[PDB]
Amino acid sequence: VQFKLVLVGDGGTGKTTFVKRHLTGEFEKKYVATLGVEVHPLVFHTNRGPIKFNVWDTAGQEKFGGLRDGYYIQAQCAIIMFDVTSRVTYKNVPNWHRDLVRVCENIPIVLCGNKVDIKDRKVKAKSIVFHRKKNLQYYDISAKSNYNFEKPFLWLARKLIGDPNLEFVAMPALAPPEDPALAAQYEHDLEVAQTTALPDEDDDL
Amino acid sequence: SMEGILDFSNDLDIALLDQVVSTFYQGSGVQQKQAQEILTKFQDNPDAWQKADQILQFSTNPQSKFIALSILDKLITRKWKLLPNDHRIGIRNFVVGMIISMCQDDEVFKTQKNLINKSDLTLVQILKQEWPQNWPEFIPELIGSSSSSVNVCENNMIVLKLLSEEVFDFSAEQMTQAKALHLKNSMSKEFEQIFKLCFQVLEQGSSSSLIVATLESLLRYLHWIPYRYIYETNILELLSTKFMTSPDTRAITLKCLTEVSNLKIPQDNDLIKRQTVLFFQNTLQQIATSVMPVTADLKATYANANGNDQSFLQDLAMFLTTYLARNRALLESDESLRELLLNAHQYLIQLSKIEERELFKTTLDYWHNLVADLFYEPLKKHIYEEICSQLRLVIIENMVRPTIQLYKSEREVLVYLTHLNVIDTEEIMISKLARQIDGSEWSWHNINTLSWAIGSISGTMSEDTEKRFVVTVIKDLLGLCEQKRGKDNKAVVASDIMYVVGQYPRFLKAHWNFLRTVILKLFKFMHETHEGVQDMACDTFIKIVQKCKYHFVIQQPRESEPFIQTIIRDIQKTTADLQPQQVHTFYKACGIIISEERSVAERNRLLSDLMQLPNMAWDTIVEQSTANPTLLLDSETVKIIANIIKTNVAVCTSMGADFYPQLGHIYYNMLQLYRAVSSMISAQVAAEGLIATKTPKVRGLRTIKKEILKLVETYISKARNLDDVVKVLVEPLLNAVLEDYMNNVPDARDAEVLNCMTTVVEKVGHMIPQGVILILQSVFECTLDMINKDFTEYPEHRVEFYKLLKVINEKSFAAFLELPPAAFKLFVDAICWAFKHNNRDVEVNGLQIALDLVKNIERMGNVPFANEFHKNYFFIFVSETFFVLTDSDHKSGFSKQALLLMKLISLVYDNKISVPLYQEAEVPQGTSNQVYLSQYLANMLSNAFPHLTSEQIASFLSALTKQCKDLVVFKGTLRDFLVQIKEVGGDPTDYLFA
Amino acid sequence: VEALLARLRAL
Amino acid sequence: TMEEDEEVLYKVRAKLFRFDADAKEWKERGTGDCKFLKNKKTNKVRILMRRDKTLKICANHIIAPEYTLKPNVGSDRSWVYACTADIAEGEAEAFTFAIRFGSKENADKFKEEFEKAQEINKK
Ligand SMILES: Nc1nc2c(ncn2[C@@H]2O[C@H](COP(=O)(O)OP(=O)(O)NP(=O)(O)O)[C@@H](O)[C@H]2O)c(=O)[nH]1
Ligand SMILES: [Mg+2]
Repeated sequence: VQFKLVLVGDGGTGKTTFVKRHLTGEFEKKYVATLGVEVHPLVFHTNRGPIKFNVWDTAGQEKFGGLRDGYYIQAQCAIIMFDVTSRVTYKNVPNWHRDLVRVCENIPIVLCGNKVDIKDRKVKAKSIVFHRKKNLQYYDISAKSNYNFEKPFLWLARKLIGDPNLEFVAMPALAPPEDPALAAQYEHDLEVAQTTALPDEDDDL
Repeated sequence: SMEGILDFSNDLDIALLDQVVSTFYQGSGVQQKQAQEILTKFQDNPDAWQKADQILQFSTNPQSKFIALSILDKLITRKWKLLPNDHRIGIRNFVVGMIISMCQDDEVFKTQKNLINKSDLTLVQILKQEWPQNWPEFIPELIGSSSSSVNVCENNMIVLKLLSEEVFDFSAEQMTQAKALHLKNSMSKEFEQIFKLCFQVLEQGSSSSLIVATLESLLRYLHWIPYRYIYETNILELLSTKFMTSPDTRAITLKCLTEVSNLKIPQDNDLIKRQTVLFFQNTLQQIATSVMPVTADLKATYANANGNDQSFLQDLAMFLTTYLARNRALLESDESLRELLLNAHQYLIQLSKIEERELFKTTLDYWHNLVADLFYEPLKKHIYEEICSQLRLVIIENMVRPTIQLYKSEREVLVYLTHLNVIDTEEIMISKLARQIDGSEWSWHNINTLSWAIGSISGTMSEDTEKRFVVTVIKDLLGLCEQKRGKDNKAVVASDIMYVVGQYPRFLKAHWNFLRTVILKLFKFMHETHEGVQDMACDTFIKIVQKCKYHFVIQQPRESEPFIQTIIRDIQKTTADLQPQQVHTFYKACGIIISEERSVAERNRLLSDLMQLPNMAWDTIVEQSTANPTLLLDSETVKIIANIIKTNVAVCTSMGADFYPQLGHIYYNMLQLYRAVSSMISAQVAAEGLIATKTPKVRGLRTIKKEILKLVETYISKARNLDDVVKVLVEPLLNAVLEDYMNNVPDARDAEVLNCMTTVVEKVGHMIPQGVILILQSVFECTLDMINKDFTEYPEHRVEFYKLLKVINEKSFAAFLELPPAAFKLFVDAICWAFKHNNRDVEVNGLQIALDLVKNIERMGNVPFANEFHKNYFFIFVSETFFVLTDSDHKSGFSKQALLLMKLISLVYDNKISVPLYQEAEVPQGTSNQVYLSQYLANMLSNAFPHLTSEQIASFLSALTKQCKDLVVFKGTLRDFLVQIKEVGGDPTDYLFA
Repeated sequence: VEALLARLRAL
Repeated sequence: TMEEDEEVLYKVRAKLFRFDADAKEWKERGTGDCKFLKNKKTNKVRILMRRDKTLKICANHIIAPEYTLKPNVGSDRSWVYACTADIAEGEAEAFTFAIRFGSKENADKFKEEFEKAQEINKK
């Protein structure tokens, strides 16, 4: 039971960072532009069983667009992403939506305004109304602070499964298991790690 | 093996193409990733379009045919006009022919909707190039073939839908103004025949798939077609009755009727008024009889999420709110229309109970529109009394924590509803309060929601009624707290009690003994260990103080001293259990009160008493830490010092100009402390390396420096005596921070220094020209070298740098005149460097500095520095501005780029540049800069965009310079240029549009 | 009004 | 969830990092509650940590007595220690872990409980 999810939006809006956070828990601070598309399987554990998303993380920059709307064929759900600190990324949301629903005429779509962690927000909440007539679900999100970072997949899971009461549940925790020829090896890696400062030491956690 | 199709010298192996395509779509892992890079490279082949006719006819994979049409699409939209003519007619009949063949095979027409729609969009791209000047019979032949087959007729509706979108909905960004208008007029000139086909299909039935596709196209027509097509036919009757009954057409029909409610209609014809009432009455009738009655529980329906119920209820809310916001007056006077009006609003009431944030905001905007109207419009509110009564309950029960934007919208409507009937509002709130007491609705969330609602309507009731209401609410809330047992319950009720009282300052101001009891209870709460209680007591304390500060500074009747003195006397006992940041809020609150005292000697005395504890800890540490500076190694001392400074920041934040006496008490020793801390940071980086800047020890030390800079910034930004700032503060400050910044390694420089200097230049820059020069010398070159190697490193230094240059360019431009010519050249390089940033903060300032710099140079008149500036940097600024305008990577700054470019071109066509922009030999003598500007621009654009014709470049520049006194038209011409550079063969006459 | 104070303090 | 047969000895909020030695870079693995779970029918104590919202496991390993908690250069509220068998993402892998807390107090309390659990696990 796996579903194809296309992720579209202007370059730099955080699509790749948002997926990475869900894949590994990491926050990628660097902007390495996606070239064409990257496919990533993403599994969530629900009270209705596991649900698998084949996330097609497409490229936002035009010079790296690749197959463009070719990536959308047979998509079963989608996330349109923009940057609340960049008005132009919201101005382009109708363009991405147009290209998307011309190929996928009847799929659940989430509209995401990313980077709400930044104080100087440029796209005010009362200005975000495009989702209304297009029946898209909207969420303020931040891949940096994890604000609502689970909501887009929770909503899509409920739509794709047909159960408004579907919930994320805890994966079962197996008991964990219990060499001198690798002592000097682990001591080398550990000494480099102690002298590499942990990132974001000013955060609350 | 997979990379064979990239070889075009051979024949294309179609079967090998589908293998790469299938491995991409249905594959996974490394093989899918490899096929992906192959397909991208195949599609990006500039000769891939040649092999599109083979793929499209002999391939059996629809994804491959789809990819082929994408290759065609890129060819049609970018290089169509470069092709030999026979290729263009050869692409056209190929696409027209395939679409006909796909429509005739019912199996393909049923199974390959994606490929057919992709073919239709590709056809529309051809129409945008060829129609109607090279295809005047398209619309007639389309109407002809429609009656032949239902399948091709349905597909014709898809083609017309896409055509209407490309011409009217998405043309603004994608084609020139002339090209857009040409197509709009062409569609407008032949719509009569198009609407005739559309109306016939709608009225004759009977294929759902054909009817829906026709309604889908009608939705697009309503964006632009004249209203006569809607009101002078029978189409409103069909939409509001026939097509609302069947669920297949109901969704699209409801969207059409929403758009009909936005048609530009005449407001004085009574027949159009009746037609507007009539389709609303039919639509509401069909919903009541075919979907659900007005009493239905829409909240439960939406939560069940069956089929398309959520989309329908969303669309119904949009239809109702849209129509009623424009036309509800048509229903308010006729007695026969009263039930229709109230049933419409009763549906909206039911929609407003749905648990869906974004839907609630949509209905809340309409309620705001309504109750605002009932508040001002005569004789209106009595109509909606039962609607408004239910609304009060809906809003009270969905009150959110004060998105704060949603709370402010809820508060605004509830305030209106309280004005419209004060008595009903109080009754609902007390009733809900009783349901909290009897336990039937008791909940942590429910008691907070009610308190927020009760708090939101403050200032709308009369003071007498508010007095009795507040007392009643506090009474019930008090009894609710005593009834509960356990900490957690008693903590939640106690906070809500404190929230409500903080929301009613008018009540507090008139009942001192009550106000004092509240404050003393808050003080008592500052010793409670329970989580959140202390934050609640501090937040409420300063909130009450902001609104009631005058009652803390006067000597109240029955009292021997102003209550401010009583707070100060016991401040150590009160805050002894508080976290440092909670202590700073407390001190800031006291600073608010003290500033109300306008007797200078009394204010300074209160300020001295308030700062007694931090001043004594300060005097001690300055004594001990100076003999000898080893105590600053202790992280405990570093933390204590930061807290003392932060306390000064908190008090200075609320007292501003009044803080000056306290600043003078610590100023010299603080700057001395700044130097001592700076030495240890430097010593630490020398002894341990750059990694030392990440250590807690050094981060603690830099915290002291940053808080000192923030304190000085905070005062200077609010100071009223600038003479004291210039002659007492500025000189020791610069000596403390400038050299230390310049001579530290980059990783140890505090960006806060740049920020602090920005404030200094902003307030008193005009009074310290030698100081501004000193700031530039110490921070300009060394900070520029930190930020001119990439757009990534040192982000804060980057933003503050350009904020600092901007204010220097505004307030002390003389400082740049003194720069050595090599340094002024770096200044120009830095400005253009800011152009190329995608970072909005840097980009906006870079363009603003450029604009302000040009103005500064212009004000100098005909003077050797002004002329040398134009000789050296005019064409640098013109060409660098053109680069970011045209590179598709700085679209966020288009408006500022255009303004700067327009100013640059206007200087030449106003003859404001006295010197020659050219060399004496490069161009004949007596040539105007205007003639030379056109040459330089023509040659620049010819080399930057070699695919343009010389005629295009000449027409664009002729229009651009001609329009340099009209920003809106100037920008339109730039947008037309940005479209034409994306293709070959742009019409040069397009630039005559204005 | 004055009857609230005792209960307010006793929270 | 396969946690009912265990007992909660210690529970603290924390952020967990894995060290990418090939990139000279720390990378977050998850933020949420870190728990010390004492199995009732083996008396062994393990680290079990789940991410908030998604509840996905980002740390699952026994508090081995071999492991040693060491400070990080840029933090007074974190510990770095090598792990040789963590099964959070499947097959037992080895990591150099870093875990950060809200305060120096919770970091010192963690190290206390971490060592008490080390003593329980060598009996
Ligand atoms: N502050 C903040 N920055 C974020 C957030 N999400 C992403 N970013 C930053 O935004 C930048 C762009 O990241 P990326 O995910 O590559 O964007 P993208 O949309 O995938 N780019 P492209 O479309 O070109 O592939 C990165 O530097 C990343 O750190 C967020 O929630 N907050
Ligand atoms: Mg990316």
